[PDB]
Amino acid sequence: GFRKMAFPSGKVEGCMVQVTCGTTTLNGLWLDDVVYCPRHVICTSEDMLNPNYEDLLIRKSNHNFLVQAGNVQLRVIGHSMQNCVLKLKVDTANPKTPKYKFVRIQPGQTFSVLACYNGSPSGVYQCAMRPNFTIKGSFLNGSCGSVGFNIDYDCVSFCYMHHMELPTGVHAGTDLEGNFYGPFVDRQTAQAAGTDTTITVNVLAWLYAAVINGDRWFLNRFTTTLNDFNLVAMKYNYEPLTQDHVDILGPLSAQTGIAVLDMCASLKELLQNGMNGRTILGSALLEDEFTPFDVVRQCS
Amino acid sequence: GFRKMAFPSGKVEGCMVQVTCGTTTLNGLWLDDVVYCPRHVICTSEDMLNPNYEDLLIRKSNHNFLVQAGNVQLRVIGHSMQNCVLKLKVDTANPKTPKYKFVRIQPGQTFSVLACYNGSPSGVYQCAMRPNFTIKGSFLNGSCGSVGFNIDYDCVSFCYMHHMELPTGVHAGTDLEGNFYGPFVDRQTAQAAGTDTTITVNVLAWLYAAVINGDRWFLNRFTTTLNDFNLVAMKYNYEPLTQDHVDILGPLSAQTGIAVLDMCASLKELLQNGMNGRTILGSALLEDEFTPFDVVRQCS
Repeated sequence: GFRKMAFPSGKVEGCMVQVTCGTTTLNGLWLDDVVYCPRHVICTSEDMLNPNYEDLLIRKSNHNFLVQAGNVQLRVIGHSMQNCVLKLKVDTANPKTPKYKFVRIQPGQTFSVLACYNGSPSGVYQCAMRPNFTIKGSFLNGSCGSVGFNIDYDCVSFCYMHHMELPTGVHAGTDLEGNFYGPFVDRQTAQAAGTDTTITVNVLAWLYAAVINGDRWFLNRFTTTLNDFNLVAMKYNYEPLTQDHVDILGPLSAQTGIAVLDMCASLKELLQNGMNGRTILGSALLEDEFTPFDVVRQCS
Repeated sequence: GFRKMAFPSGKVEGCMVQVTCGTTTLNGLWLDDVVYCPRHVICTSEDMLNPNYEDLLIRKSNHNFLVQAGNVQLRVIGHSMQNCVLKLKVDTANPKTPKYKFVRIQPGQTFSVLACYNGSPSGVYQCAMRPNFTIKGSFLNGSCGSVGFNIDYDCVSFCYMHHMELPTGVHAGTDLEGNFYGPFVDRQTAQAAGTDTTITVNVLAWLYAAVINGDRWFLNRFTTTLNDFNLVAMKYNYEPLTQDHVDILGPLSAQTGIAVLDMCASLKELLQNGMNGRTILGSALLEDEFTPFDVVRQCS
């Protein structure tokens, strides 16, 4: 009904390379003359259990990193480690380097992931950073190093790089500076993610998208306050709604003629009574990976 | 849980242009020196009610078609009409023309749509041609001319071009030769699409993807025949399952150890009893826009 839309992947496709060290092959990000990759490419399957990356990196040479961009084989002329991201300096400046920034997103924000395997793009899809800093995406073997990004009018804002898949099936990664999102570490260990919650401001924006597209059955004639909505939202493991969230939902409220607190009263009834066998925008569940900015970008 | 994945849009991004004739602006496909666009760009809002395209095209000149590719303004040196697609011949060969084919897909098959507005790519998403030859996608004003495609190892198989949005909210289009999918015509009229049905072979492939990812609760210990499954599927408006569909599901059956007719018995119980408040791959509804080839491409 209202489809998840990913950013055009053209600017990022010309930056994906294949990085191999021993038996381990993953993906890398080829900005001007720097190939960014997860630092655990230097780790054997045994080393991942308790790696000492500083001692492991010293054991490594430039010739131990085989980098390939399509067919062109790139020659590493240096390697340095930012916190958990390896930086392999190459002889060749990427002639397809776009205008880019390195940003660290907040929990609840969305981004597009260019899933690639052994350096070649396979697909693109829209993600959302869960409140517990995990990603429910599709990452196979060979998927490590694939990056998440947003695009602002000519600029690619790189926001995420996939690093590990937790034993619970969820995925964890870092920003392009090597800092992990959440309490996770690049070590093959039992790591517990926090209690995940539903992004409340995203559900409200998705409900506004339903009203814009003619799906209006869930609108009611009860109202609520921000205080009393939250005490209901906390019971259903929904994130607390702030006045900042009410402010970001402003443009959608003016377009539909439905106050933000009026839509929250609609959401409160949906949480307490369910859907009663009906659907919203073709969905039987409440969707929470559409930010308010994602909705206004599609429903302009 | 198991995400819809769209093809990388890089090869198609370098072919999208903006075509304007009067007040009407839509998107065009710039292959070597040919800009493909819906022929109703020559129609005013009044002309769309009952257009005579042959008489309307004669009234038009080369200088009435303003084509823009980013900033470069392309000079039309000729216009010809394939059945419902306008072909504007330009002075400049597109230097970003990829290897491409023109294909006409079957109902139930999937493809990626590069949604663009006034010639500039805005997003990409995965579609499926409904059995009634409609598309439930996201097409705004300025969305006309955006193309659907698949990629086979270096080749872009263009399969669809958006033309109209029916009064019922669903979308209709043509192949790249100008032949409409379904009984629809490029005229602003009341047009009824057929009774839509669920793509049964796609639901079965999606159930195999659930088994591959550990979601196994729906597997049961009843069996069925292809004849007796269909007589249940016809009641729930599901497409009839053929032996060809059973053959395409072969690779997924061997990987999971579940016979195709065994999975159909699982689907029969889901149709008759429902989900009973549970989910499959994070979904409360049965998903039918994953072809068997889409599943094996993600679950390799």
